[PDB]
Amino acid sequence: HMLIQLDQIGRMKQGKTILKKISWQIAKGDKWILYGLNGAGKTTLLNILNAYEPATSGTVNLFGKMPGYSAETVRQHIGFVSHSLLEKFQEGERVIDVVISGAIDDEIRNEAHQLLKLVGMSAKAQQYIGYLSTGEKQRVMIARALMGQPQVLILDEPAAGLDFIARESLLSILDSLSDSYPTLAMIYVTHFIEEITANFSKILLLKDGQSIQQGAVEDILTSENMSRFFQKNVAVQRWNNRFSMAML
Amino acid sequence: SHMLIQLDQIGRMKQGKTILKKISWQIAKGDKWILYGLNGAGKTTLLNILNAYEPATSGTVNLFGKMPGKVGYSAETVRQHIGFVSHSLLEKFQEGERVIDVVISGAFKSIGVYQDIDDEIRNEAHQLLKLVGMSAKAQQYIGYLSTGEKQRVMIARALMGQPQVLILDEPAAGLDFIARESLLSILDSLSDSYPTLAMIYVTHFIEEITANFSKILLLKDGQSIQQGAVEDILTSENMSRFFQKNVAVQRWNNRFSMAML
Repeated sequence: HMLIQLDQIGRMKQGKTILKKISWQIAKGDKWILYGLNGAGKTTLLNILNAYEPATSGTVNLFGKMPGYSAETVRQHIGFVSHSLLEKFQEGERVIDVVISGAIDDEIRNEAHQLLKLVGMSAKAQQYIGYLSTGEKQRVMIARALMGQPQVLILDEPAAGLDFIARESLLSILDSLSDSYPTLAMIYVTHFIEEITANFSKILLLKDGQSIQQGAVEDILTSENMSRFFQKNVAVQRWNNRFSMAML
Repeated sequence: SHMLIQLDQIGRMKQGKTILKKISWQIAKGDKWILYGLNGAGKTTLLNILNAYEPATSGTVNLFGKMPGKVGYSAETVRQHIGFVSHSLLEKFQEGERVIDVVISGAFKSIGVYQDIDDEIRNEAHQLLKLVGMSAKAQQYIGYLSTGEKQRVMIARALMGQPQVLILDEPAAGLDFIARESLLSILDSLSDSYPTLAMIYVTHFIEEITANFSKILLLKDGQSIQQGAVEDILTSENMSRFFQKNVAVQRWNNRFSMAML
């Protein structure tokens, strides 16, 4: 059931502490929010999970593999959606081909077509990715990420730049994917609790490279807890199965 | 005049296509406006008309008592009345420029380049830095600043020469919760400090609308769908009709929340 286990891991660079005493367990079916301000160390933590950067201390177990092993193998278990990857594609590539590249035969092409249906992008399968909105491109990237049959889908601020309609479209797709793939784990990295859907039930609060709280979203996301987290008076409400947060 | 900008049924067409259609909009001293719409709604094109970067193709435009192309009309003169904060503006500044010097350059729009920067002008820049919470970093290279801090410096710069309108083009883009709230708190402070200053806050998130912003224009596909009091317009029923999708809106702790249903 366990996919990723970090036990009291640390990350240092040039004498500076980047991450400190992080313990994190990600199991099949888990839907996690990774939350923190800009500068909190979220990206460094993702670099550890994706095996781009090593922990300097603690123990890292990625899908049964520990350093001391190959990063390439670890990454075959992970579907990673980030802004850097959206830019590796060129205007003139067809959507279907961009998805295919996430894996060529009739079954691989069929797998790409089914995933496009799941992300609501079937009508634009033959289109040049150049013609798509940012929202549409992010959904294509999600289908591409799922092609390599991963055990964890990691979304690094996937709703950045999206308006309300585009954001909710993407969020609804994640709810759909979770229905089709119950055992798929997801990590959704964000600065805005307004993006947290009922599907995402677990949260890790990251501040200055440290895990402050982790557990159930419903227990952790409170005015009291977020006020402590920020050291500023904030109000949190759950209303219509979504969260809002007001600075007071 | 208390009347700053008057657009009467303006249109904008480009290469045979309708970009903006039938926009009427009156901005008066002290007005604090939200300009709200999805990506692609035409918000930037509308800002271009207000800033005299692009002309209207129909209707009438009155920008600070000047109409194209009557006596005294000049795009440059229109812009002297406007403080404009936008992403394109920020990164024309280089990392090695001092914060104080960057704010000082806001004056040159209204005074030209010959006039000596005196104690009165430096006084003005330093006072504006205080207002935006950036005094401590006056002597710092703008390159060492956070995105949120950079935005605050741009606001200070925009307010040099006492514009009549402050226009903020999606100023919270890329900011985390604390940086966003710091920016919004500054705008609230500026509104109390300068109650006659009109402001236009362009956004696609209702969560960014503070209590001091009391008026809103809803833009969809180049058209003004509704405009009026935020309390009246930001409701579940109105926003559901705007999107053609079932949404719920609430005002809670002097801020708005909106949930997809």
